[PDB]
Amino acid sequence: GKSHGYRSRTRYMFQRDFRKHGAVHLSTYLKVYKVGDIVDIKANGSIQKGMPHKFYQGKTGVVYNVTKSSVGVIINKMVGNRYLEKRLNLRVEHIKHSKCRQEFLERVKANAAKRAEAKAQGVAVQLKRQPAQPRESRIVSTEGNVPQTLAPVPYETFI
Amino acid sequence: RKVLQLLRLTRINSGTFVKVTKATLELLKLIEPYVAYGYPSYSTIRQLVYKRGFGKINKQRVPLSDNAIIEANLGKYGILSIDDLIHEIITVGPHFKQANNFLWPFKLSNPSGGWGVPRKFKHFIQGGSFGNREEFINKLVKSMN
Amino acid sequence: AFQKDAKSSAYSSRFQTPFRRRREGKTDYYQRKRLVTQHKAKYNTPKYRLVVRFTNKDIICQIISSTITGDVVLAAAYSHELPRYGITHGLTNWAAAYATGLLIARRTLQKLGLDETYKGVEEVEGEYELTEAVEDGPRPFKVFLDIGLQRTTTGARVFGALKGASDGGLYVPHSENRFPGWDFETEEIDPELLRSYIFGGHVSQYMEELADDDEERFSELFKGYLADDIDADSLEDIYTSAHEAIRADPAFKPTEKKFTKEQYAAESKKYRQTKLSKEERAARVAAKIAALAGQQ
Amino acid sequence: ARRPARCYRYQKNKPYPKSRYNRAVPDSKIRIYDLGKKKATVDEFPLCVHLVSNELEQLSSEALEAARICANKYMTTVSGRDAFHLRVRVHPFHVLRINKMQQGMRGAWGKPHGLAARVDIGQIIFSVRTKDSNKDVVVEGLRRARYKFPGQQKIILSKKWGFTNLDRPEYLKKREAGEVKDDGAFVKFLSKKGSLENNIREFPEYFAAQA
Amino acid sequence: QNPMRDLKIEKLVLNISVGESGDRLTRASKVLEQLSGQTPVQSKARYTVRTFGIRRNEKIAVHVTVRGPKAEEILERGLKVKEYQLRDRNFSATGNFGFGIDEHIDLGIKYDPSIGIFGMDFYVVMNRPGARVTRRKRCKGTVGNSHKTTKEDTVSWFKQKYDADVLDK
RNA sequence: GGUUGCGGCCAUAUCUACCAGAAAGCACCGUUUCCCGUCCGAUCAACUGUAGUUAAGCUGGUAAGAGCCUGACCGAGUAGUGUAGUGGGUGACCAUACGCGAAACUCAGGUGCUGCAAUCU
RNA sequence: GAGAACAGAAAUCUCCAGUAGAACAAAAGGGUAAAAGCCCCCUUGAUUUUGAUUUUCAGUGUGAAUACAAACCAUGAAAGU
RNA sequence: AAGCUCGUAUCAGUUUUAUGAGGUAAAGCGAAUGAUUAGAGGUUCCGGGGUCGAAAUGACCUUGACCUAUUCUCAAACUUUAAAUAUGUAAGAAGUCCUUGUUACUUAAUUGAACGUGGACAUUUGAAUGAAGAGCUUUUAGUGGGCCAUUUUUGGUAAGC
Ligand SMILES: [Mg+2]
Ligand SMILES: [Mg+2]
Ligand SMILES: [Mg+2]
Ligand SMILES: [Mg+2]
Ligand SMILES: [Mg+2]
Ligand SMILES: [Mg+2]
Ligand SMILES: [Mg+2]
Ligand SMILES: [Mg+2]
Ligand SMILES: [Mg+2]
Ligand SMILES: [Mg+2]
Ligand SMILES: [Mg+2]
Ligand SMILES: [Mg+2]
Ligand SMILES: [Mg+2]
Ligand SMILES: [Mg+2]
Ligand SMILES: [Mg+2]
Ligand SMILES: [Mg+2]
Ligand SMILES: [Mg+2]
Ligand SMILES: [Mg+2]
Ligand SMILES: [Mg+2]
Ligand SMILES: [Mg+2]
Ligand SMILES: [Mg+2]
Ligand SMILES: [Mg+2]
Ligand SMILES: [Mg+2]
Ligand SMILES: [Mg+2]
Ligand SMILES: [Mg+2]
Ligand SMILES: [Mg+2]
Ligand SMILES: [Mg+2]
Ligand SMILES: [Mg+2]
Ligand SMILES: [Mg+2]
Ligand SMILES: [Mg+2]
Ligand SMILES: [Mg+2]
Ligand SMILES: [Mg+2]
Ligand SMILES: [Mg+2]
Ligand SMILES: [Mg+2]
Ligand SMILES: [Mg+2]
Ligand SMILES: [Mg+2]
Ligand SMILES: [Mg+2]
Ligand SMILES: [Mg+2]
Ligand SMILES: [Mg+2]
Ligand SMILES: [Mg+2]
Ligand SMILES: [Mg+2]
Ligand SMILES: [Mg+2]
Ligand SMILES: [Mg+2]
Ligand SMILES: [Mg+2]
Ligand SMILES: [Mg+2]
Ligand SMILES: [Mg+2]
Ligand SMILES: [Mg+2]
Ligand SMILES: [Mg+2]
Ligand SMILES: [Mg+2]
Ligand SMILES: [Mg+2]
Ligand SMILES: [Mg+2]
Ligand SMILES: [Mg+2]
Repeated sequence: GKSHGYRSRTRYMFQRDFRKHGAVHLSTYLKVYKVGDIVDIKANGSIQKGMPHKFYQGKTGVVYNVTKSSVGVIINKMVGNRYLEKRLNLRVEHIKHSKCRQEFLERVKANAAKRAEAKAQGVAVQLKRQPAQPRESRIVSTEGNVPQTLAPVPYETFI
Repeated sequence: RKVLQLLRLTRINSGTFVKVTKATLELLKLIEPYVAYGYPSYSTIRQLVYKRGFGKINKQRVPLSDNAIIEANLGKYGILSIDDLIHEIITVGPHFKQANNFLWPFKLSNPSGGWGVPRKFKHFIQGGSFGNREEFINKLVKSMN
Repeated sequence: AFQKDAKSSAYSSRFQTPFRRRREGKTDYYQRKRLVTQHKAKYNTPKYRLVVRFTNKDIICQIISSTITGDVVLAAAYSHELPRYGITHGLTNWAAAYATGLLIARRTLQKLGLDETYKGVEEVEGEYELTEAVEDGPRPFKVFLDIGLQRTTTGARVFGALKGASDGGLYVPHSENRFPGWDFETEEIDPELLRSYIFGGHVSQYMEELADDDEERFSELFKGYLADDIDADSLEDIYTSAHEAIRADPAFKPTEKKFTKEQYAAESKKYRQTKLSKEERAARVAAKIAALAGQQ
Repeated sequence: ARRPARCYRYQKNKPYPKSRYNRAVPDSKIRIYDLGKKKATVDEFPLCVHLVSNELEQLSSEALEAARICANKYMTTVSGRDAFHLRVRVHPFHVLRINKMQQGMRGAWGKPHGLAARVDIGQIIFSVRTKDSNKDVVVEGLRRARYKFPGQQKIILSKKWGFTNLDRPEYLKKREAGEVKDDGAFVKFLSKKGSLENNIREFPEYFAAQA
Repeated sequence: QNPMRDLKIEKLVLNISVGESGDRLTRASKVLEQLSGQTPVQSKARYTVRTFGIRRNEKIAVHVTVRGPKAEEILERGLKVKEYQLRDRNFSATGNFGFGIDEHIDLGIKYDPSIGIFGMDFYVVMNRPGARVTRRKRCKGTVGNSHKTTKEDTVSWFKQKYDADVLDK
């Protein structure tokens, strides 16, 4: 009958990446994690100890604990009509710092900048992001560019 | 269905103005099968507002019909008249979001001439009624307002 | 290669090349992983290795740390520095190993401040001992032997360099059983012997034993010991004074140099052969189709 | 005991090949796919005409085999057995099951029953190469073969030289150049890629400019 | 060129393939001992054969590898038995060469019926200086073609010193 | 710029075949008293740096080279796909509308970058 | 692949090539090359205390597992494990 | 059902932007595994026949196996590549930055780590659209045979299966 063990269904997902088998490069270990850091989770098939269950593959939580060889990561998983909290004990080989926030951080340090560069000049702040705006008018020229007239084309068979 | 709520279109034939950006353009894309839209002229923004225009005031929905009703609520942002309203809309002003949310969804009747087509629920481009029908939106709305 | 050997499109295609320093047969990553990684809750704390390596007769001691950009030398010391301190010959032997490590320990443990506190055993009677933590004071400078690809044999000289660092002040955790004069069949070291190596007693006794058994060889090698009139007996004072010299002033003198870096870059690029341009190669082909196909 | 082909016409299943998972399956009823003068050089047989599917369906091993014979027979008695080269372009790799028959519908997974090729729209079933001076004879061969097949297929004269991928003038340009050279029944082309040395080894008759 | 791509013998490996363990073997071993000075190594069968009368891991044969002048004294000594003629086979494509002799008595060595008479395989493997590249622990590399040992190079090597003949075609 | 020790990214670093390498280094290389390991001082250990060598290692350069990396309105807006219709067709299937959009192919261009420390005509 | 007396398709000896095409009790799938495979050396962490966590879930139990804390040990020159 | 604590607060079966995860569709097979049509060129002291032979580790045909570069065709339990739709996190006052206390943890180290005291910048304070508000607590009914349509889809020749 059925089978639903711990790593069931995980054939290609804990698989190793073409031409990227073997030792993990050492930088994975020189990385340093602190509480509150946002990490992404992705299992390394080659490292069997301290492995995220498949449900947490592709997921992004927050460090809540730092240990000799691991970080504890809290993920909110939603079961029923609701979320519950899960703490995960993960080895550093299955975690990486998330760029999911670099944009923000980039944007804040920049936003504090042009706020000073403004304020202490005589304002004209204007630092919220706006959506792609429609195109303004424009005049397209012809000099060196007269329109070439195209028609549809007859059926044919190449074979 | 969610999107039709977010654009405040939750009853057939009702209409609302939408400022165009990538982030609303995609909203429109999601609901082409259920709507008819296009670029409204001055004429038709004007008569939408004069005839069938109502404000949201402690909810309620209050006929315009006097300019003090506007200044009372929109006046904070400039805008102290019914033509001031219209002007904020058509020019997509700096304060379009409040100007436009203030307006209760318009409640049009069915077109008078009719729909012009035997089946509504294909795209305009295929001889139906739905989707961006561009500046032909006015002919329609005017027959519904 | 032979024709039934050599390789395919497919073989080469799917080939996974190893890390460069494995293809080079220089880095054992399985050990580096374990030498370098730190307790994740000791955060940005470096984990310094004492790297000892033996070239065909130069001895290298660098105290190294790790960075994902690349490693980092805190200090370094080469046994070829030993002429500065009174060691002119036998620079790859066991006592050159001890001495160099002594230099490396002093040198850094100086420039770190722990110079005056934490001297190590000034004596040296080859008693077994790590440098203990001084009562209410800075903990000592802790360090881990990166042997590299050395084989651990009980007697090897890599562990001699270890002795000199752990004799000089460094904290470098270690057991006795690979020092010469450890007994195989009784868990017990003879410091008689280990003191002998530290001061070069095996090379000395070899010299005195070659004096009156065979002067053919005694001159072939041990040549320089003639030319400078160092006969056996004095080989201790040689290294004994070397020890003092080192402790007295270890602060690393670099070379006088002559010729700028720019200059070394001159005469070397004279021998650095240069890549070709496609234009150029295009014409080496056209030329070839003119030649080998143009029917002589 | 063979069920009517009507029962397996449509491509209702996912490919059931013969495999370690399958294992006990009947041999294909069609077993040769190249008849006529296959040995013949590329130059010998310029004209190419195809039998091409107009349906997404399945063709039986038996209807390939039987059709194969129909075309081959006509082709050879009217125009000669060395006078052409027929190539069946379609191998029946998909196994068909059957619930032979106590039990009822309870546990109903069939045994293999026979084989079929899965065919696309515009998918070539038969390909044939001759001398232009044989067109009619061959097209008749394919025309009669149709009658052996479920679903619309339609004969098409190729623009290509034989079983080659180049069209007639383009094949000629390349050849009446120098860059082509006979192989078995197919052909090799000089590429500007790779060693220069053993590229002139091969193709000596290039590297003049002309002839 | 040639400065010190000499052709030194890498090592000599004598092999006695007995079909069996026990007494007969331990005597074949004695032969390689007193002949090599070194103390010889035993080899276990890799699988059972039953028509060779051998079981997996039986101890089926002994052999010994000898290097340095010692090897020359023996190569020479069997080369004698083999009357200084070998064959164009005999030499491997990778350089080395070997031969056998029935009866070990033909190279010094008395008889004594406590030992018997044994056959012996001689296998000479050749190389040049800088061999250690392939064999050492760190920076393990591979010798360049301009330095690898070939067949021709070894036959002519062999043909010169010893002054022995090669034969066949 | 060379080189060495320790490295990071881990083929533009690999592979096949040739040729070139000053100076230093590295290397090969000599030895068997001592610690130490072997059937074998080949490996591994020690001693010399003396007796020898660029031959190999190493580094670089050549090749309409194999591989690999990058690019492109090359293929292709193709295959596939979300959404729509009381669209076509007996069916199998297939067009159209508002969107998203490959892979192979083909052509061009490349063939390690770089961190710390010591050293070098 | 090419080499060596008896010796053959298969015995034991040597060299070359070799991305794993082997092996790791067992089903299969992941994983692994100075190893996770093969040879050897030393051993009992297959131990002691009581919590947290993941899968299955009601976020009960059981099974199995993960990362720590407090011990006592093992091995290794050591980082460690 | 009863409410309770609050109120523009916080809220979202939606979009946008930024950053992940995935091996389906397609594709591929002169790329690995596995299948499969055809020739062409090689290689034998080495599967067998066979003419010459006293034999040959002989020569010559021959058919096989292998190898080379090619050729037609395929995969739910094959694959380098790799969509669309779905899917994790983030878009600030619980924020950013400065000065420098606490400890038995941790560092070679007043080094770090965690928690802080003091100070500097207000709503264009950090995308969109919406919000008849948001949050929270108790208790209890009925139900626990389901069926149908488009699309995906398994078994079956098929079914109003
Ligand atoms: Mg199952
Ligand atoms: Mg375990
Ligand atoms: Mg709106
Ligand atoms: Mg009217
Ligand atoms: Mg009317
Ligand atoms: Mg009228
Ligand atoms: Mg109608
Ligand atoms: Mg009206
Ligand atoms: Mg091959
Ligand atoms: Mg190719
Ligand atoms: Mg590898
Ligand atoms: Mg190790
Ligand atoms: Mg279908
Ligand atoms: Mg089915
Ligand atoms: Mg039945
Ligand atoms: Mg019944
Ligand atoms: Mg069954
Ligand atoms: Mg297909
Ligand atoms: Mg038909
Ligand atoms: Mg030379
Ligand atoms: Mg026997
Ligand atoms: Mg030199
Ligand atoms: Mg000895
Ligand atoms: Mg030696
Ligand atoms: Mg050694
Ligand atoms: Mg050279
Ligand atoms: Mg090297
Ligand atoms: Mg190339
Ligand atoms: Mg199509
Ligand atoms: Mg579609
Ligand atoms: Mg509908
Ligand atoms: Mg339809
Ligand atoms: Mg397994
Ligand atoms: Mg290792
Ligand atoms: Mg147990
Ligand atoms: Mg539990
Ligand atoms: Mg229970
Ligand atoms: Mg539980
Ligand atoms: Mg279980
Ligand atoms: Mg799957
Ligand atoms: Mg498919
Ligand atoms: Mg593909
Ligand atoms: Mg394949
Ligand atoms: Mg093709
Ligand atoms: Mg698939
Ligand atoms: Mg989403
Ligand atoms: Mg609002
Ligand atoms: Mg409200
Ligand atoms: Mg209830
Ligand atoms: Mg209930
Ligand atoms: Mg109930
Ligand atoms: Mg419905």
